[PDB]
Amino acid sequence: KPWWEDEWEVPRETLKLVERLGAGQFGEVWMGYYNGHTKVAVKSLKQGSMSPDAFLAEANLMKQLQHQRLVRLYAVVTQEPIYIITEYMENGSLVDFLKTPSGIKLTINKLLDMAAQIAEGMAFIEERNYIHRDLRAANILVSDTLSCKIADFGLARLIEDNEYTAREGAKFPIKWTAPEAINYGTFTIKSDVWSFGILLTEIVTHGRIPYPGMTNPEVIQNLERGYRMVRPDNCPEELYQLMRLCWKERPEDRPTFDYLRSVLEDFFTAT
Ligand SMILES: CCc1cc(N2CCC[C@@H]2CO)n2nc(Nc3cc(OC)cc(OC)c3)c(C(N)=O)c2n1
Repeated sequence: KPWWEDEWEVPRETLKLVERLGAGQFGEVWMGYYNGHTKVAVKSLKQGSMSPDAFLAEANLMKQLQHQRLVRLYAVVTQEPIYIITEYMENGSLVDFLKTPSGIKLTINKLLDMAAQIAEGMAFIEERNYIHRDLRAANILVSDTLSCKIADFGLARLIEDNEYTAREGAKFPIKWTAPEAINYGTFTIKSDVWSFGILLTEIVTHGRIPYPGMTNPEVIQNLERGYRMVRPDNCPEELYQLMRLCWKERPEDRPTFDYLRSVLEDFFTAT
């Protein structure tokens, strides 16, 4: 649909950017207000830093992935500077929130709760034949009621034929990315499952960096030996054994997100 017909199109005049939350190579991230009252998040593109089409590709994908557990597209402004406007999450990044005073006092119960909400979200993505590719605590957002939602769909893809394959020079965070995506550039929902495993260690260690004290090459070397991440401090053995299912050698042996959700819910109501 052209912008004069796209229901997600708004006049720039509806938006007032109030506080800049982030600034990077490709633009900024602002807290704003839509029509005076509705708090939103505004992602702006820095002209020339990258292609508008590439920039807008994220919003188009979000128009297809709507669910309570995924950050919602609020609107676009398709003339320079391009704006993407999304649901505003009051507590920000999960990796950050876990490190605040409020985050620090969270019981293992509530942590398992949040882990179940993330999985519930990825389960929806799972059924829709999508993948995320960038699943990690940095890309989970928390609300003012302490709920969690998947975010940043820049790399998310639709899987018609059951596999998406990237290019040669394409590089990804080694600690969070499954071996098959690192080695062959092949991604599936099972690749996400592996990331979800890493993400679980982020949750239980209040946002600590995975594979404590190991360089990327040490991590690859260890994984190939059959080793997995060492038991994090204060990690329920049940959770650790769940992480391990996520880290199974063969993608098809790794559990579904629906299984992961239901298991995390038993864990949560049990404590
Ligand atoms: C659309 C993608 C994106 C990126 C992003 N970013 C980008 C940089 C920092 C934050 C995630 O690390 N934040 N930060 C947010 N909230 C936020 C950020 C804070 O950081 C100053 C502090 C907060 O609590 C006072 C809340 C939100 C959001 N959608 O509400 C957000 N969204």
